[PDB]
Parts: sequence; structure tokens; C-alpha cells
Amino acid sequence: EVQLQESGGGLVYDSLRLSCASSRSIDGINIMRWYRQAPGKQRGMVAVVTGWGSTNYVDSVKGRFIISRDSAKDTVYLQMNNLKPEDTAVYSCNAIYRGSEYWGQGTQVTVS
Amino acid sequence: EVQLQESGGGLVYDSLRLSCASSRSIDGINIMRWYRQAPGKQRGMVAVVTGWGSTNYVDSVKGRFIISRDSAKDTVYLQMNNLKPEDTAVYSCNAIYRGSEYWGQGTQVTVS
Amino acid sequence: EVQLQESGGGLVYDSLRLSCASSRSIDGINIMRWYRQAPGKQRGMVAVVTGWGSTNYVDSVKGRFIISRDSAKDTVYLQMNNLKPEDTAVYSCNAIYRGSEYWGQGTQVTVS
Amino acid sequence: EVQLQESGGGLVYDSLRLSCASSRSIDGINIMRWYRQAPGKQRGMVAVVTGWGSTNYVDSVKGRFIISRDSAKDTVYLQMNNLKPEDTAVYSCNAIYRGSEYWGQGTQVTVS
Amino acid sequence: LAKSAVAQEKALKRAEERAQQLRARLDAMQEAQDQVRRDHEAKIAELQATIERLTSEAALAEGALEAARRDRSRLQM
Amino acid sequence: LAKSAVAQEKALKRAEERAQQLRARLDAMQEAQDQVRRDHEAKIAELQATIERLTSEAALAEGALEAARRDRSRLQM
Amino acid sequence: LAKSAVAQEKALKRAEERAQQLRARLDAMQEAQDQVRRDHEAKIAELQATIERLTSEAALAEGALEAARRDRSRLQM
Amino acid sequence: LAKSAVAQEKALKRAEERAQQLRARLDAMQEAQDQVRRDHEAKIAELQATIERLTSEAALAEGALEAARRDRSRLQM
Amino acid sequence: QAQRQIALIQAEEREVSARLAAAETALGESDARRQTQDAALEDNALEIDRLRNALLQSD
Amino acid sequence: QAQRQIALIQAEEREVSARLAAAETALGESDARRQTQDAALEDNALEIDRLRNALLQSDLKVSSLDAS
Amino acid sequence: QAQRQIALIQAEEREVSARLAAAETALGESDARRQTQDAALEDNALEIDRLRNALLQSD
Amino acid sequence: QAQRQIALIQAEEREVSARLAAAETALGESDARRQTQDAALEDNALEIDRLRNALLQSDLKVSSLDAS
Repeated sequence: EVQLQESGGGLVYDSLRLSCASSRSIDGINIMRWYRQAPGKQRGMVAVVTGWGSTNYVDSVKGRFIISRDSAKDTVYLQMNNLKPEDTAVYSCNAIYRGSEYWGQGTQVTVS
Repeated sequence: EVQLQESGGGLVYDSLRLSCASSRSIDGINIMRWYRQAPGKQRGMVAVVTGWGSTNYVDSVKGRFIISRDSAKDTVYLQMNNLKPEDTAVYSCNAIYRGSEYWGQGTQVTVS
Repeated sequence: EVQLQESGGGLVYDSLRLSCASSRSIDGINIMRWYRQAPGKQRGMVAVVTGWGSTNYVDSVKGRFIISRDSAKDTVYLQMNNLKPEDTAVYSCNAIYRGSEYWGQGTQVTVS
Repeated sequence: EVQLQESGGGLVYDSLRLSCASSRSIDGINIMRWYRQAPGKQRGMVAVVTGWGSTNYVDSVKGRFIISRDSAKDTVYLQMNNLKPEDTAVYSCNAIYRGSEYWGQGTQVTVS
Repeated sequence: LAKSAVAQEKALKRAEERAQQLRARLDAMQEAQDQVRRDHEAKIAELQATIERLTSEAALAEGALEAARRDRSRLQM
Repeated sequence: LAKSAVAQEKALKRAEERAQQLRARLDAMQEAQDQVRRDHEAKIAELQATIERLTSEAALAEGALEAARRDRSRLQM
Repeated sequence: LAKSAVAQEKALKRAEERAQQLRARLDAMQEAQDQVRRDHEAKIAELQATIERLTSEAALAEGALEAARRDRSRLQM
Repeated sequence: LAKSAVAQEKALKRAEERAQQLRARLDAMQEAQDQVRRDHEAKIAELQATIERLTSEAALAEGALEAARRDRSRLQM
Repeated sequence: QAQRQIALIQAEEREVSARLAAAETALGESDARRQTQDAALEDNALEIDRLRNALLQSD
Repeated sequence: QAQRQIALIQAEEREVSARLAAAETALGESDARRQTQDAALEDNALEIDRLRNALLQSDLKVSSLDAS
Repeated sequence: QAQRQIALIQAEEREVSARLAAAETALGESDARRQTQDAALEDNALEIDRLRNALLQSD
Repeated sequence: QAQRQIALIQAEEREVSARLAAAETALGESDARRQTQDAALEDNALEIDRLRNALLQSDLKVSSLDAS
């Protein structure tokens, strides 16, 4: 089995950060992605990184999020600035190993 | 650029096929797939196969529509069996080489 | 115990074969080999093959005597080509199953 | 590449021992054997050990040598007692890895 | 809501066959190992045996080529 | 129909734990093939070489060392 | 014919060092296949899985999430 | 001794072709790697590219299924 | 004959494991629901016991 | 070993008349009691409805008479 | 055209390496033997120089 | 890169007229000198034998005369 670990919760009126680390199967990573969950609602992708580190997102955050990787430490990062109180949701990083998916605990990001 | 000069459909009530031929690149086949669409709406896929014999289907075309490979000719076999009334639609095959996707015609299948 | 009812030799001057048949154990074939001997002397091998397609020859039978496998019948093919005058001898094939070795007849090849 | 290491030289009028250790590719050992060399003469096997530790020798030492292994430390041992001054030769332990043979430095055993 | 049990009856039924179907593959893979685990017991012995009396011929055959080779030095030199 | 509606709701939630609980053993014991037998195939190849060379080494050790030795001991002539 | 006899004797001894000296590079660089490419074959298989699941995950994500969504937004009717 | 050079002439000749023959296989194995080393450069890109704009469709296709999904909550509740 | 006794031992245990598995899951939940159905029905069993008084007071 | 697989068989047969039967015998318990409460629920519903409706049937005199 | 220049570079270097290899081994040993053959023949070149005196003393 | 493979070609052609030729030019040296000493060895043997045998031819008078 493989494991994940989330991080990055916080509130403001604006400075914020998120992180999702892993302790095992380090860098053995093909496509892995990021999600957000609206309370009591469904779940969907928000941002992704891959083997070559190509950049592409969901349309809601074009010009809003910047995402970057470290191959070694296994903790991908995202740039959250200029927030709008309507972006709040429940976030949970994603990763697929050997073709099988693996979710983690899950956290939320709120601004209000 | 490929020339997926697809054909094989029909306009009847008993046993049909969707065969998308080739023009170049005999099994230069990375991910390649099919799409359908109902009038007044945008597009949608039906079944997708990948060069590794792995095949998966959307829920609807299970048990009645079958997709299979034939590398000796580079002509994906998507058999239309047990044509139920809902199966009326407009179809078109697909492929992706060099990154730049390519498309063709497809035909109109109407069975009631 | 096998019944290596071997045959194929001859007594002539142009192209001959040493074919050692089988009776059981269709390619239950571990190390199995051949022996020859010159009158007034004890025995000696000619060529040995092993179930892994690896074949090696003693110096003399190089370039003229050829050993090859045929698992579809379990009949080792030891062709006698370019029968030089020295090739006069008495031959007999061999095999080893369960550890306990087994032998047969062989025949007398005399070419001058 | 792989390496070997000999040991065990000595003289008496009678107590004697030999050893042949290795520092790498430990226990990755199929058939490995022991040799002796008459001065200015050729070379031949004397004693052997294998994967299952079966016991068998050269006819000259039936009832003369006892040979035993340690799987871990990679240093096989032989029992040399009741010597006769005619057994003296030049010894060099042997081993075959992945089908290829590997000799070492070489030593001598003399009694006189 | 009145029919909402009807939909939730089928997940109570469909999840039952996913229990039924899956344990069948668990049945098969056990003998897909055990029977093979009897095959890779005979193959080693049947292969290792045909070596354990091959060194006994690589040596005893040299016995004639060493016990009789001590005679050539009497006249060659 | 509150207790009946709620009953199916807690009913499904356990069989979906078995869904993981029966694909947990399957994922593990299926890995017991992908490495245990696959390397077990390699040791056969490793042991396979020695049956290629004991024949090659004895190829010179049986023929050549007897094509001339017994020729040399033809002192009877 | 002492210097001529001795000359060939030291002559052969160097070309038999090249015999090892040219099968030394061969043994090494031949091992540069048995592990470098063989694992390089595995990474293709490892990367191969992700093209099997992004199709499976999008199989539900493209059809089902649009067979009913655009049906649900038929409020135009 | 008089002919002993004749025998030692052939080892001075035979070892020469073992030098000649062997270097030929060294010639071949170099392009048996280099040409393949151009093949395993295109395969990764041609395989990785057909993924690098597959996530760009796994996401933008959900843009329609999230930017328009915010409207159903206005009337469903 | 060793294979004979063995031939049944995997055969029997699989049939044994099946009835260990089936009966355990057969009994359990139906036991859980039965106690609830008892609780479900016996609490509003007083519902008639409460109303039979409420009927007789006014009638 | 083969006989200790023989020894298992008897003990294996002991385990089925044991826990195996205990589960079977408990099966008859539940279904028997289930039918008692299941059939009663119909009867208990039958006994409730006659006096729950009579509640509505008989009470109706509380308001209509008060007009007098 | 990159493949064009490359096509010669493995082609030329292999021909280059061949003449680096061949000439180096061609020159070396024949040089070693030539100096010995000089030494071999010039030491018994005095052998005639010694005997020509030995001939003239007695003749 | 392709041009630095182009740069190599000239320098590669410089290396052959260089060490490549030095080896070739040295080849003519040895074979020329080899033939000088090789042919001489026959001549030097020819010059030795006439007076090595004359040694035997002329000395023989040392013993035969002493009989007188």
C-alpha cells in the first residue's frame, strides 16, 4: 500500500499556502492531480502536475494558480493569491500509482 | 495528419459495425478513440481503446457495442450489435498523433 | 527408463544422419548426449546438446557432424555430413532421467 | 568482475589445513571445485562441492578427503590427514559463476 | 423519497454480487498457486539431480586420466 | 418509513467496506506472484548456465584428453 | 634457432593477453544491455498504466456526467 | 624442436584471427546500441506527448461540467 | 493415497469455509434487524395502549 | 503428515456439528421468531386501525354536539 | 543534413580508428624484432672478425 | 552540435596527415632497413662460410704435417 499526507489550512480577512507531502514511493509518480470539494457537494479536479511538469489547470483558475514540483522531496506546491470569497471548498490532493488511484485525508480552504 | 476515412454504419431498424480505417501510420497508434453526438447537443465519446489491448466502455454501449483492434490493417473494429432504439445518433472516429489531434467524417446511425 | 531405439547410420564410402528416437518423456529432456567408440578401446562422446538450445561439439566432429533438436517428436537430430575416412566408428546415443542413466544400441558407421 | 582468495599453505615432517574464501558475490555459487597442480605439469580437479552439498571426489582420495561448506561465510573446507609424501602439488580453488569460470592466485601443499 | 428505497434496494443487491463474483476469483487464484507450487518442487530436483551426478562423471572420468597419466613420465623424460 | 429508509442506508455502508475488504487481500496476494515467481524464474536461468559449461569444459576434457592420451599410451605397439 | 624459437614464445604471450583484453571490454559493455535496457523496458510498462486509467476515469467523467447533466439542464423544455 | 616453431607459428596465426573475428562483433554491438538509443528517445516523447495534452482535456472538459453545474443549485433546492 | 486424503481436504475445507462464511453473515444482520424490528414495533405497541385510554375517556 | 491431515478430518467433522450446527440451529430461531413478530405487525396494525379510526369515528361528536 | 555529417563521422572515425589500431600494432613489434635482429646478427658479425684473425695466424 | 561535428572533421583530417602519416612514413623506414639487414644476413652468412670452411680447409695441415 501507499500513503499520502495533506497540509495547508488557513483563514484571512491575505496570505495562504497549501502542501501535500508523501513519505513513501517517493517520485514514483506519473500523473497526479489536485481537487476541491464544495460542502455537501461533489468533487472535481482543480490543478495537476505530471512527469514533465507541464502546466494546465481547470478554467476557473486561469491566471489564478501557479503549480510547481520538487522531484526529490515529493511535495508539490500551488500559488494562492488574490482570493475571492467564492473559491472556498474542501481540498484533497490526488495521485495515481501503477494505474491505481490513491486519496488522502482531505482539507478545506476558506476565505470570507 | 491522418485521414481517418471512416465508414461502416447504416440506417435500419440488425447487425452493424463501425470500422475506422487508416491512411498512414500502421499502428503508430497511441490513444485513439470514437465520438458520437445527438442533434441539438455537442459531442461525446462511445468507446476508447489503447494500443495495449486494454479496452473500456462507457455504460451505455456495454453488452451491445464492441470495440476491438486489428493491427495487421490498422482498422479499429467497433462492432454494432443488438441495435436498440436509443442507438440512433451521429458518429465519428478519432485518433491522436504528434499531439495534434485529427478527425474525419463519421456517419449517421439511426436504429429504432 | 527410456527406450532410445536409435537408428539412422550406415556403411558406405555420402550424407548420413544419427537420429535417436524416443519411447516416453516427450522433452522430459535434461542433459542428453551421444557416444562413439573405436574397436579395441573404450567409449567416448561425439556431441552433446541440452534442452536450452545450447549446443557444443568436440573438436573432430566440427564442420562435418551437426546436432540439432526437435521437441515436436523428441528425436535429437545428429546429421552425418561430409563423411571423412576417419569417421569409421561404432556409435550409440544417450540420455539421463531421474538421475539413473539409460542407454540403447547404436550402430556401426564405416566411411573411408 | 568477481574475485577469489586462497589460503592454507604448510609443511610437516602432521597437522595441516586449507581454505579458499571469497569477498564478493557471496553464495551466488553453483558448481565450484578444487584443483591441484604437479610442478611443471598440468592441472586437474581434486574435490568439489555444489548447491546441495553432495559428496564426490577424484578416485585418488576416496577415504582421504572430507569436504564441507558454509553457505554464509563463503569459505569451503577440506579435511587433510594421514598424508603420503606423494600427494604434493600446487592447489588453486575454482568456481563458476553465471556459466563463466574464475581462477585465483594458487598455492601449493607439500609433505616430505 | 417513496421510491428512494427502490434505488437503494439495488445497491443492496448489486453490491451483493460484487461480493459473490469477486470471491470466485479468490477461489481460483489459490490453486493457481498451489498446483504450481507442486510443479516448482519437482523441477528443481529433476534439474538439480541431473547435475548432482554430473560432477561424479566430470571427476571419475579424469581418474583414468590421472592414475594412468603418471606412467608417461617414466619414458617421455 | 424512516427506520426502513435508514436501515438500507447503514446496510450498504458495510458491504462497501467488504468491497475494499475483499479487494484488500486480492491486491496483496496478487503481488505474491509478481515478484516471488518472477525471480523464481530467474534462478532457473542462473542454474541453467552451469549445464552449458560443464558440457563445454568436459568437451575438451573428455575428447581431446583421450584422443592423444590413449594414443600416447600405444606403447603396446 | 634459439632466438627464433624464443621469439615466437614471447610473441604469443601478448596476443593471448589481448584475448582477455578484448573480451574484457566485451564482457563489460555487454552487461550494459542486460540491466540498462531491461529496466528501461519496465518504465514503459509503468507509464503504460496511466494511459489505462485516465481513460477509465474519464469513461465515467465524460459520459455519465453528461448523460444526465445536460438532461438535467433541459429546463429549456 | 626443429618443427616446434611450425606448431608455434599457427598459434601466432590462429590467435591473430581471434583478434580479427572478435573485433567485428565489437563493431556491430556499437550500432546495436546507438541506433536503438535513437529509438528510445522518440518513443518516450511520442508516448509522453499523447499524455501531456490528455490532462488538458480531462480538465477543460470538466470546465463545462463545473462552470455550468453551479446553476442547478438555484432551482433544485 | 496421500493425494486421496488431500483431494478431500481442500474440497471439504472450501465447503466448510463456505458455511462458516455464509451462516455467520446470514445470522448476524438478520439478528441486528430483528432486535430493531422488535424495538421498532414494540415502542408504538404502547401507541395503541395510550390511545385505547384516550378513546374511553371521551366515548 | 498425511495422517495428520487424516486427524484433521474428524476434528473438522467435529467443528461442523459444533459451531456449524449452532449457526444452523440459530437460523431456525430467528425465522420462527421473525414470523411471529412479522405476522403480529399486520395484526398489531389491524388492532391499531380499528380504534385509531374509531378515535376519529367516535370523537367527531365532540364538536358537532356543542353546536346544540 | 545533420544526419549527413553524422553519417560520415561514425564512418570516418571507424576507418580512422582502424588505421590508428593497425599502424600502431604494425610498427611496434616489427620495430622490436628489428632491433633484436640487429643485435642478433651484429654480435656474431664479429664472429667472422674474430676468426679472420684466427685464420691468418696459422695459414 | 552538428557544426562541432563539422569542426571535428577538419581536425580529424589533421590527425591523419599527422600521427596517421608519421606511422605510415615510419613503415617505409623499417621495411627498407629490414631488407638491408635481411639481405646482408645472407651475404654475411656467405662471407662467414667461405672462411669458416677455409678454417677447416686450411687448418687440416696442422696435424697431417706433424706426422713428418
